[PDB]
Amino acid sequence: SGFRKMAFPSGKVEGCMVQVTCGTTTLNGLWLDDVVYCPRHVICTSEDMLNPNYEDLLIRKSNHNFLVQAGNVQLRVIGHSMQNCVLKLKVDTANPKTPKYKFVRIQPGQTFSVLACYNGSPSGVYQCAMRPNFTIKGSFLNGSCGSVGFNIDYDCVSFCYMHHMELPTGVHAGTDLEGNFYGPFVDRQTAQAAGTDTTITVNVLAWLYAAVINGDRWFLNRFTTTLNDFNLVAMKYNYEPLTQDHVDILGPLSAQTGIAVLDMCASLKELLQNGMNGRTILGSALLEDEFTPFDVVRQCS
Amino acid sequence: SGFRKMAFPSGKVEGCMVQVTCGTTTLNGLWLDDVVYCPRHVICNPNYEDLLIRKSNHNFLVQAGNVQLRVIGHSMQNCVLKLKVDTANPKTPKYKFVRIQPGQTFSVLACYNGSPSGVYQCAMRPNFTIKGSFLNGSCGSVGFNIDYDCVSFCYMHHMELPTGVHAGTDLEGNFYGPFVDRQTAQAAGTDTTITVNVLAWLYAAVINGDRWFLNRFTTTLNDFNLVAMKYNYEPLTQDHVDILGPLSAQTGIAVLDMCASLKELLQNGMNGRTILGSALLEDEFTPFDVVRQCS
Ligand SMILES: COc1ccncc1C(=O)N1CCN(c2ccc(Cl)c(Cl)c2)[C@H](C(=O)NCc2cccs2)C1
Ligand SMILES: COc1ccncc1C(=O)N1CCN(c2ccc(Cl)c(Cl)c2)[C@H](C(=O)NCc2cccs2)C1
Repeated sequence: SGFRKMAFPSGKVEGCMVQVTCGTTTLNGLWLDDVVYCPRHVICTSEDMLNPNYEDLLIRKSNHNFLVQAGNVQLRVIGHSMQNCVLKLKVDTANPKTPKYKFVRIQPGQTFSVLACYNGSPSGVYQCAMRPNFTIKGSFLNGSCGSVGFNIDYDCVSFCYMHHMELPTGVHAGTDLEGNFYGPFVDRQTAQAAGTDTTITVNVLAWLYAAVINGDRWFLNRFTTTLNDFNLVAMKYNYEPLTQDHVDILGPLSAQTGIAVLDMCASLKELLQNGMNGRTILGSALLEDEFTPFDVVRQCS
Repeated sequence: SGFRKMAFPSGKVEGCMVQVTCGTTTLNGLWLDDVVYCPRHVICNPNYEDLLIRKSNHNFLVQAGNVQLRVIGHSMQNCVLKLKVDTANPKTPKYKFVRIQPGQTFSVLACYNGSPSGVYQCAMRPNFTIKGSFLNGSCGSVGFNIDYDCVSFCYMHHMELPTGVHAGTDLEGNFYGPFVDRQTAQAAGTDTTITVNVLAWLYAAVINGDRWFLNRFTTTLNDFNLVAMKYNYEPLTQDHVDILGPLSAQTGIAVLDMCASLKELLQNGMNGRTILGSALLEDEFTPFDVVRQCS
């Protein structure tokens, strides 16, 4: 029993975090093979934040403009390049702690564990989802950039996020490991801000099935719905439209509990219209949406 | 900005987890030096002295991944088993064996077949249980804290209670709470909410932009304690007030002034608004954890 926001063990990734300095700016890098990855806004300056021209900035730069330290061991840079908004630093030594890894680009709604570092040392790990508006509600302080979020299937780490910036609203944003931003965000000084978000519908359902497994049923009602009847209501409460692809994905929880997707959809519809009447679900007074169906099966039975 | 249920990096502890088989029972062990620690209910109206006397070193199969470890001795300390092995753990960190107090948090690395599954954050509830997440074969899983380089082990998972909360020992084998590793009626005793952690959580909201609950009122320490009991809260002491000072100085909100914000919420609710993405008060954040995670 029990249901927690659970993150993956961070050990595999701890051995990859190093300190990257360019001039007076420091942030974190990710040491994978003989290459170190970090956000390109490290090569910025005061004078340039408003519209930096990143090709020039890097052309005026030598491998010696980058100080990489892996713990106490200083690393020697032997090349420098930029892929979109990520910098690629070749070092003289490949990391023997390089785990089996992948570079995945996730979809809005998927989740990942985040190992936040400052000065290349880990502080902690926690669980996030990529919002529909491509932000994440993380916990980041000055100099956490280069920190990565990630997932693990057995022995293989799939990297899916790199921390780049904090917005006026206090949520965060970044790139995949190719340098492509999640969302309409750009590493320079503009007025960009977060656009109105929705609730991830399949995730609440994924969370509702988790509640049943753990004894939470007061919200179960005897009714069923159509997908459209359900979809009508969900829009009206700023929920994401639900698809048959989501329904198919939700099946395995359906078979285990014996509750039809649409039949559990009739309960979620009732909750949106009558509230929780004070009651909690899974120790929570809100409808959570940062759990994917996979995460529940992962944590549950 | 932002405030998350944040756990310690698990790497230092991942290097200590092994798979322990005793007859037909498997669970996790914690490999430290040439010694492995695990719950003694692995050897199962019992008699653990008798049972262990009837047990030989080969009755325990310890495997660190594929590296099987050879047991060369076995002893029992309270409710934890100590198996001396032929090999010390080279990934043995600088560590401690501590025992926490009700209210104190710790990170939980849940393991199955000696492999870690995930990491999350816990509080020791007043009734010495923990609201964790454990499935079959997670026993032996550990909780802990970390101060820079030293692992402070403070919990070992043993059992799950009828209510779906959990219970275990310190690393000396003493159970947290009135729980015992045998088939009895033990169950969770009425639980109370940890006020200083709620208050510490309120300072976190200000730091992170949630401020609507700040009011012009104040209370006495006693006045507040009176009301808090009436809502099944723990009494607050001057030590808790002292404990909260550094967050008070940081935010510029008096402890006793923040008690007036919390006093309002207990009797009037959040009237629907959220605090730190939560429609309830959160009491599993300590003053330290906030400082550790915040500016
Ligand atoms: C208190 O600092 C933080 C809090 C939470 N998460 C991260 C940080 C953090 O490390 N930060 C330091 C680097 N900086 C930066 C600088 C240049 C670029 Cl080009 C970019 Cl993209 C990011 C973060 C930023 O957004 N700065 C303001 C912006 C600049 C450009 C777009 S917005 C702030
Ligand atoms: C689904 O299984 C779990 C779910 C969540 N957390 C843990 C487990 C888990 O691994 N479990 C397997 C071992 N077992 C056990 C057996 C003997 C002893 Cl003597 C003790 Cl102490 C514990 C756990 C138990 O409580 N079993 C019932 C009890 C026996 C004695 C007191 S209560 C259940």
